[PDB]
Amino acid sequence: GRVIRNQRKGRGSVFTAHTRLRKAPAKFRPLDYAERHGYIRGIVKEIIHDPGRGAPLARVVFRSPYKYKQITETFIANEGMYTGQFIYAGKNAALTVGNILPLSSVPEGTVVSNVEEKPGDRGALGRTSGNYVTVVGHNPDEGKTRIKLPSGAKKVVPSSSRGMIGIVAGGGRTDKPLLKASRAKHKFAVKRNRWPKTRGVAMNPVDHPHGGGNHQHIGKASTISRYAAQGQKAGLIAARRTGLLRGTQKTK
Amino acid sequence: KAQIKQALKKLYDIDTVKINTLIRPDGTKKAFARLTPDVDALDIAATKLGLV
Amino acid sequence: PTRVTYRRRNPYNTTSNRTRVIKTPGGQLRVLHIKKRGTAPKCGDCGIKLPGIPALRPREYATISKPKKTVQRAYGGSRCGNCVRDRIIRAFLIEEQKIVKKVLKEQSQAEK
Amino acid sequence: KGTSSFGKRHNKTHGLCRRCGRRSLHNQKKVCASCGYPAAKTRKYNWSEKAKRRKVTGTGRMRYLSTVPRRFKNGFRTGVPKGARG
Amino acid sequence: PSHKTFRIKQKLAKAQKQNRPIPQWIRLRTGNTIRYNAKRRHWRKTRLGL
RNA sequence: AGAGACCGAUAGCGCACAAGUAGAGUGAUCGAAAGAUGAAAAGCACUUUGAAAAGAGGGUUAAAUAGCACGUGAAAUUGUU
RNA sequence: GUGAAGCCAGAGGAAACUCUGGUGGAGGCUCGCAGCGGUUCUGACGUGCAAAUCGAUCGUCAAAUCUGAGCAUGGGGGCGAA
RNA sequence: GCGUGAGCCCGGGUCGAACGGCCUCUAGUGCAGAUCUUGGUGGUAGUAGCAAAUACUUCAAUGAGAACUUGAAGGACCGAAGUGGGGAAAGGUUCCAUGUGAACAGCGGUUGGACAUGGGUUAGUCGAUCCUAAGCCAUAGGGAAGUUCCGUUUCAAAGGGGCACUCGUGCCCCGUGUGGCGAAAGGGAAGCCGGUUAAUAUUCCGGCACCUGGAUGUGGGUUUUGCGCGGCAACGCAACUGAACGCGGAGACGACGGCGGGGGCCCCGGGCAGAGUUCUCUUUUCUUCUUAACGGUCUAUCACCCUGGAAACAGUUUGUCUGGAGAUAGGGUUUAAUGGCCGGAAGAGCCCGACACUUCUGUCGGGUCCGGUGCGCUCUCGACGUCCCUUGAAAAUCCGCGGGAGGGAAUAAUUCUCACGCCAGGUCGUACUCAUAACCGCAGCAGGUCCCCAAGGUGAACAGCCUCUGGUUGAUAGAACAAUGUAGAUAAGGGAAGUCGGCAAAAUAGAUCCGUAACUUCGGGAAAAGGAUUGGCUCUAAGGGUUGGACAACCAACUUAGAACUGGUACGGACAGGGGGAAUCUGACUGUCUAAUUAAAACAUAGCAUU
RNA sequence: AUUAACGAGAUUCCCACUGUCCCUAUCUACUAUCUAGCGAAACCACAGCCAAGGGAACGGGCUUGGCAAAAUCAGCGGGGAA
RNA sequence: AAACUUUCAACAACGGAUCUCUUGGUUCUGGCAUCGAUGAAGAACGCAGCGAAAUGCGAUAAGUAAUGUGAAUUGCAGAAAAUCAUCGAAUCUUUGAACGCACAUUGCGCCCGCCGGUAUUCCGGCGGGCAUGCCUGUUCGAGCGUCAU
Ligand SMILES: [Mg+2]
Ligand SMILES: [Mg+2]
Ligand SMILES: [Mg+2]
Ligand SMILES: [Mg+2]
Ligand SMILES: [Mg+2]
Ligand SMILES: [Mg+2]
Ligand SMILES: [Mg+2]
Ligand SMILES: [Mg+2]
Ligand SMILES: [Mg+2]
Ligand SMILES: [Mg+2]
Ligand SMILES: [Mg+2]
Ligand SMILES: [Mg+2]
Ligand SMILES: [Mg+2]
Ligand SMILES: [Mg+2]
Ligand SMILES: [Mg+2]
Ligand SMILES: [Mg+2]
Ligand SMILES: [Mg+2]
Ligand SMILES: [Mg+2]
Ligand SMILES: [Mg+2]
Ligand SMILES: [Mg+2]
Ligand SMILES: [Mg+2]
Ligand SMILES: [Mg+2]
Ligand SMILES: [Mg+2]
Ligand SMILES: [Mg+2]
Ligand SMILES: [Mg+2]
Ligand SMILES: [Mg+2]
Ligand SMILES: [Mg+2]
Ligand SMILES: [Mg+2]
Ligand SMILES: [Mg+2]
Ligand SMILES: [Mg+2]
Ligand SMILES: [Mg+2]
Ligand SMILES: [Mg+2]
Ligand SMILES: [Mg+2]
Ligand SMILES: [Mg+2]
Ligand SMILES: [Mg+2]
Ligand SMILES: [Mg+2]
Ligand SMILES: [Mg+2]
Ligand SMILES: [Mg+2]
Ligand SMILES: [Mg+2]
Ligand SMILES: [Mg+2]
Ligand SMILES: [Mg+2]
Ligand SMILES: [Mg+2]
Ligand SMILES: [Mg+2]
Ligand SMILES: [Mg+2]
Ligand SMILES: [Mg+2]
Ligand SMILES: [Mg+2]
Ligand SMILES: [Mg+2]
Ligand SMILES: [Mg+2]
Ligand SMILES: [Mg+2]
Ligand SMILES: [Mg+2]
Ligand SMILES: [Mg+2]
Ligand SMILES: [Mg+2]
Ligand SMILES: [Mg+2]
Ligand SMILES: [Mg+2]
Ligand SMILES: [Mg+2]
Ligand SMILES: [Mg+2]
Ligand SMILES: [Mg+2]
Ligand SMILES: [Mg+2]
Ligand SMILES: [Mg+2]
Ligand SMILES: [Mg+2]
Ligand SMILES: [Mg+2]
Ligand SMILES: [Mg+2]
Ligand SMILES: [Mg+2]
Ligand SMILES: [Mg+2]
Ligand SMILES: [Mg+2]
Ligand SMILES: [Mg+2]
Ligand SMILES: [Mg+2]
Ligand SMILES: [Mg+2]
Ligand SMILES: [Mg+2]
Ligand SMILES: [Mg+2]
Ligand SMILES: [Mg+2]
Ligand SMILES: [Mg+2]
Ligand SMILES: [Mg+2]
Ligand SMILES: [Mg+2]
Ligand SMILES: [Mg+2]
Ligand SMILES: [Mg+2]
Ligand SMILES: [Mg+2]
Ligand SMILES: [Mg+2]
Ligand SMILES: [Mg+2]
Ligand SMILES: [Mg+2]
Ligand SMILES: [Mg+2]
Ligand SMILES: [Mg+2]
Ligand SMILES: [Mg+2]
Ligand SMILES: [Mg+2]
Ligand SMILES: [Mg+2]
Ligand SMILES: [Mg+2]
Ligand SMILES: [Mg+2]
Ligand SMILES: [Mg+2]
Ligand SMILES: [Mg+2]
Ligand SMILES: [Mg+2]
Ligand SMILES: [Mg+2]
Ligand SMILES: [Mg+2]
Ligand SMILES: [Mg+2]
Ligand SMILES: [Mg+2]
Ligand SMILES: [Mg+2]
Ligand SMILES: [Mg+2]
Ligand SMILES: [Mg+2]
Ligand SMILES: [Mg+2]
Ligand SMILES: [Mg+2]
Ligand SMILES: [Mg+2]
Ligand SMILES: [Mg+2]
Ligand SMILES: [Mg+2]
Ligand SMILES: [Mg+2]
Ligand SMILES: [Mg+2]
Ligand SMILES: [Mg+2]
Ligand SMILES: [Mg+2]
Ligand SMILES: [Mg+2]
Ligand SMILES: [Mg+2]
Ligand SMILES: [Mg+2]
Ligand SMILES: [Mg+2]
Ligand SMILES: [Mg+2]
Ligand SMILES: [Mg+2]
Ligand SMILES: [Mg+2]
Ligand SMILES: [Mg+2]
Ligand SMILES: [Mg+2]
Ligand SMILES: [Mg+2]
Ligand SMILES: [Mg+2]
Ligand SMILES: [Mg+2]
Ligand SMILES: [Mg+2]
Ligand SMILES: [Mg+2]
Ligand SMILES: [Mg+2]
Ligand SMILES: [Mg+2]
Ligand SMILES: [Mg+2]
Ligand SMILES: [Mg+2]
Ligand SMILES: [Mg+2]
Ligand SMILES: [Mg+2]
Repeated sequence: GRVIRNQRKGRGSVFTAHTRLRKAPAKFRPLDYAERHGYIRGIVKEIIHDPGRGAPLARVVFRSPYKYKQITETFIANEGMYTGQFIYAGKNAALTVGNILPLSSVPEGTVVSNVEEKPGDRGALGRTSGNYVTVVGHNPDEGKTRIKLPSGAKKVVPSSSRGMIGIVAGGGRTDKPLLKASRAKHKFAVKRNRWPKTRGVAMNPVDHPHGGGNHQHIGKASTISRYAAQGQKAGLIAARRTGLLRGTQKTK
Repeated sequence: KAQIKQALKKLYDIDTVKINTLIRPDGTKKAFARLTPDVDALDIAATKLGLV
Repeated sequence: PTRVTYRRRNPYNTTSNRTRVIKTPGGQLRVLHIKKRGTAPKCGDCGIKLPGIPALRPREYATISKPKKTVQRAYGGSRCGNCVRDRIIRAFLIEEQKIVKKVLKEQSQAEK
Repeated sequence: KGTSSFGKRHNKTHGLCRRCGRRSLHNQKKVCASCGYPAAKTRKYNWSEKAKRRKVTGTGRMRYLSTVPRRFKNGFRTGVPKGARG
Repeated sequence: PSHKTFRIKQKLAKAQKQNRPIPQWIRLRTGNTIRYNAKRRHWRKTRLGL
């Protein structure tokens, strides 16, 4: 048989993400002395649209504590942020929307965005439009913080991890139907070469495990073991259950 | 062009105002050297170049 | 109504092959290759066009005099004047507020 | 395909190689299909005896290598015949 | 094309110079066997590879 | 460098020759055909017919039915008688 | 060609929102030329003009439209609206 | 002649240098086949055929020879998405002149992209060169037995600025970076007109310019404890110091819609000069009447400034929108020439007219104008607007500013982006074709191959049809008109009875006015179904701008409506141009694929669901 | 399962329409045709009139009969198990 | 009876077999050990009085020096040896392991020196240089890695 499309995707080549129109990655400031001990003030210059990203980004200018230059950063814009707004990043920053604070100096029950998995990593969690991370609780003796992720998972991160107060802008982007093949094409044409998608059962046996046959049918259980070989993992990988979800799920 | 001008000056005491050059389809270079207005190209060709 | 041709080896309409039509003293219609239009410099604060400065290609500014390139006030170029006035008023007000805040803190928190 | 598609043939996969002179330098890869330029070693394979002998030593001028046997025969000597002008 | 590199122009020059019939006095030499230019090339017959 | 119970121009190396050449292929690569007048060019002066190519005379040679489509000159196939 | 929002005016009514003239210029809308494609004649041709062309008739034609150059993916590999 | 035979010997002819018998030895040793290999040659056979792209004809010259050479004349086609004029790729001399036997130009050939002999491509301004893009290759390192793979800033001690001596070498500051290749359509310093050759020209010649770099002058400006002046302001003026360090701008950006300005083209009127027609008519029909780069000067929407303070809200676009965050209004500033005038520049170009002449020399006269129009075509600019779960490069380079480091002779220079002036600008490409013959399809192949410019009429219209400029008249010819054909049509009466099947063909068709069902996702269906009108001529009305004094006069196109008359009862008169309806199966739709037998119900799609 | 709209998808019927047909006829151009010039290819054991018989059970050849007269042109599609 | 077809013969065509030849192959045997950063093999472009190719050569270009021989070369022309052999001295364009960085560009640089243009800085001409890995040495350095005053 052939190498299947899912296997080919990992080679790169035509499946590499598009990057020309992306200006800079969305990252916090590097964790420095000012952010560790007090706060630093930055000015929002513009709210820009980043192709391939649903959420808008905010360009924020800060002063260098050690040089005469000025530094422009690219944050994920939280909804409610505006051009000409002062934002504050640090331990002693006020608890207002757009401020970047360590989770230790944040009370329980507030939502943040671009939460660092570890301090200094400049943001990893809850960075997509309409998404946020909730600060469930604190453990000061352990120096840790329990948070709730957009997926519903519970995580524990060091209290020094930073986050931006508020909710990622971009609202309910997925609330309107795409309604058109062209609109799906435009959505993915700035992300990746993954659209359109041909069904495996419409292929031939040389091309996919779902293969051919005189009727379009999978012919064997579509749930595939977690430890199946590469080239076998087509369908529902390591599926605990299948079928329509007809009630609440114990797992979360 | 600079080498051609200097070579003409040294070899024939010829002063030029400009020199145009091309490379012919046979691979050799052809140079049109315009003399100064005070010197007559006909006399130069007759006396030094053997052209009539 | 004679028809014209490009006068250069570029045969494509590539935003750099801009041409206009002229009539020569020889009495025939011809093409003149023209450069891109000049662009007016913008304010660094509000982004509007700056009055009093010609719209040229970037290399062309190196051959005109300074008074034609700037206006005679603080931030002559690159700021629009309204922004300069806003800067002046804002700076004065922030320094005044800072002075009164420091005097108030010294008088009401260091009085003992 | 065929005649109609042959009309679109106005590009060049290969150009002239600086080392071997053949029109075998891939214009995009910048590698010669014949001599292996720009690799230091000349491309040569034992499964093509014909290709090996088309460019083995002796198929060219041998500007320097042809004079070695005479110099060896005379012992790589230096100097001039005892009694020579100069 | 009108746009040419120097190398291509030089090779075209060499081909043009080689495109000629053999001299007549060659055939009068003793032991001559050359009857005609066997490597003659025409722009309409055989394409030179650059 | 010397030899052969070897081959003798469809043979012998692909190549006895301006052969790894001419030519083909984008390319890697593929890759031919093609030797012999005569001892000596002595390679046909000159006349004539023809627009010319050529022909007919004439000449050279031991020989031109050895005339650069050249030693000999088979068969297939063809013309005349 | 059709004529989506938005806008102007006038009619009703009590309200609220009904109606009627206009304006406007949206749409993977539509007729149709070039381009792109290739349905039928199962036409021509079928030792062809052509190792896939020719004619008529057809599909689409403002956007999942057509196309150049540069560049990337190389054989059990690639690429595939399959 | 001998031998059963394979064969052997001899006679005659041709021919020109070696060869044979006998006994042994030796082998690449015996051909009708193998769709055998190479080469050569037949019948077929003077046969199939040389029939797409409308088309040739007369006279003359040339020549041995002319349908396919040339001149003139006529008749035609391409008909501005050209058979026109130029380019990109590709070709490489096919370009020009002269000559020409054979071969090639599937007929001929005096002709040729053929053959032969000689020529032809001129750049500081056009490109490459410079920059970076997707991307590729180094480096530090790390893998790999290795050819080499990753790596492109990454676990690297990776650089650039100034001062000082007779003399290069003495120091002092800054540092986070620290490669190359990659676009003849992206970015980008600068050249226009006229003329000229057989063949090049934005390259040559003449005139008139510009840019970059480097040098130092003259004038001008500013100052002398210092680095201009004016304007309320927007800002202006010929300059009018300014290190590091930093900030900003430009380069620099999508698609589409209507509107407005400008250039060019088209069209109309008058005049000038020439030409055509002129039985008759036509103050007629056609052509010419031009103005470059570079500059000076005056203007040109949007915006911005000043006064002032708006509801009885006002201003205002086709559309919108705007205003106590300051509108209308009045007055200014300013970005923006492909606008007017002037220099260039009439001296050019062009058009007429008249006098020289083997040539050498042409010479000399004149003239080269004024208006109008527009849903016109094309390019460009501007202000608005729409769409996006799509927001539509980078870098080199150039400029401004914040800052204030250094430096700056009351009788002398003056760290000047002002005027004038001086010097220089290397290298490679440049011919020609770009296609029914210059490229690729074995070829001079009805195929394929990326662009620019784009006339008149009809008409909604780069539809079809006809024409102008320009280009061709090139595709083997002559004669005849049998069958069968290919292509184009017409048929009485019937009207699908043909056939697997209405395949093929026919019928319908533009515009205006009426009228339009079931069903429906309320958007459609719909041009449903159907019906009427359409020419010519003579009139009438309406739809605008300007000025006077509610009318008059002047100016200007077209679009619509009404009436009479009239003929062939005809009029979208050619061309152009939907047949329609009642249902069933099926895929929702738009879209995509088996290049060269399958375009579909297959694939994709949005939506839904699962992991 | 249904389904408006859409379809060079498959199917049945109706109106219109017509040479699809009854049942064919006629016209035009270009061929074919004849000429000048030029000029292939496929194919080919040898060849080329039949009837029957036998035969490898369908002969051009064999057996027995019929018969049987140069050299040819345009068509033609029975045979050559072309 | 001609023509046509066929058969036979002579001559003439077509074609290149046969015979004879061979400055070529093929095989065996013997001797020898000599490429290259002092730039190889290979490639490109040029060089002759009249050459396209082959052969030879490299702007000193169908070759220069030197030695030996001893009168040619030759198709023509020309001149006062030779397209001779040998070969120890030289030249040796652009390249190429290819080396300033590149190269699909006859592209873009830096250093030293000289000669001109007013010139340490810019321009032009000329000459010589500028790759990488590693070894030895030299010199200048870094590190509280470390030793004494
Ligand atoms: Mg596999
Ligand atoms: Mg799918
Ligand atoms: Mg399938
Ligand atoms: Mg499988
Ligand atoms: Mg399985
Ligand atoms: Mg299924
Ligand atoms: Mg089953
Ligand atoms: Mg040049
Ligand atoms: Mg293509
Ligand atoms: Mg290298
Ligand atoms: Mg060689
Ligand atoms: Mg042989
Ligand atoms: Mg032979
Ligand atoms: Mg051979
Ligand atoms: Mg080839
Ligand atoms: Mg012979
Ligand atoms: Mg005789
Ligand atoms: Mg004889
Ligand atoms: Mg003889
Ligand atoms: Mg003979
Ligand atoms: Mg015979
Ligand atoms: Mg559509
Ligand atoms: Mg098409
Ligand atoms: Mg057919
Ligand atoms: Mg046929
Ligand atoms: Mg077709
Ligand atoms: Mg028809
Ligand atoms: Mg003999
Ligand atoms: Mg044998
Ligand atoms: Mg035989
Ligand atoms: Mg046999
Ligand atoms: Mg054969
Ligand atoms: Mg034959
Ligand atoms: Mg015939
Ligand atoms: Mg035919
Ligand atoms: Mg004919
Ligand atoms: Mg024709
Ligand atoms: Mg005559
Ligand atoms: Mg003709
Ligand atoms: Mg026509
Ligand atoms: Mg016409
Ligand atoms: Mg056009
Ligand atoms: Mg032309
Ligand atoms: Mg053209
Ligand atoms: Mg190219
Ligand atoms: Mg010509
Ligand atoms: Mg001639
Ligand atoms: Mg012919
Ligand atoms: Mg002939
Ligand atoms: Mg001729
Ligand atoms: Mg003649
Ligand atoms: Mg020629
Ligand atoms: Mg330029
Ligand atoms: Mg350059
Ligand atoms: Mg660079
Ligand atoms: Mg690498
Ligand atoms: Mg390593
Ligand atoms: Mg570059
Ligand atoms: Mg460009
Ligand atoms: Mg000039
Ligand atoms: Mg000039
Ligand atoms: Mg200057
Ligand atoms: Mg002064
Ligand atoms: Mg761009
Ligand atoms: Mg004008
Ligand atoms: Mg018009
Ligand atoms: Mg007029
Ligand atoms: Mg003017
Ligand atoms: Mg106002
Ligand atoms: Mg003037
Ligand atoms: Mg005058
Ligand atoms: Mg256009
Ligand atoms: Mg216009
Ligand atoms: Mg040209
Ligand atoms: Mg060709
Ligand atoms: Mg074509
Ligand atoms: Mg028209
Ligand atoms: Mg009209
Ligand atoms: Mg038209
Ligand atoms: Mg033409
Ligand atoms: Mg023909
Ligand atoms: Mg018919
Ligand atoms: Mg009838
Ligand atoms: Mg009837
Ligand atoms: Mg009926
Ligand atoms: Mg029936
Ligand atoms: Mg029936
Ligand atoms: Mg039909
Ligand atoms: Mg019809
Ligand atoms: Mg409706
Ligand atoms: Mg219906
Ligand atoms: Mg109707
Ligand atoms: Mg009427
Ligand atoms: Mg009608
Ligand atoms: Mg239609
Ligand atoms: Mg469908
Ligand atoms: Mg596709
Ligand atoms: Mg197919
Ligand atoms: Mg297939
Ligand atoms: Mg098909
Ligand atoms: Mg339906
Ligand atoms: Mg026939
Ligand atoms: Mg004939
Ligand atoms: Mg026979
Ligand atoms: Mg029988
Ligand atoms: Mg029987
Ligand atoms: Mg029988
Ligand atoms: Mg038989
Ligand atoms: Mg019998
Ligand atoms: Mg008979
Ligand atoms: Mg037949
Ligand atoms: Mg038959
Ligand atoms: Mg047979
Ligand atoms: Mg007999
Ligand atoms: Mg013969
Ligand atoms: Mg022999
Ligand atoms: Mg060398
Ligand atoms: Mg070096
Ligand atoms: Mg070195
Ligand atoms: Mg380049
Ligand atoms: Mg330099
Ligand atoms: Mg000097
Ligand atoms: Mg120098
Ligand atoms: Mg040098
Ligand atoms: Mg040292
Ligand atoms: Mg130390």
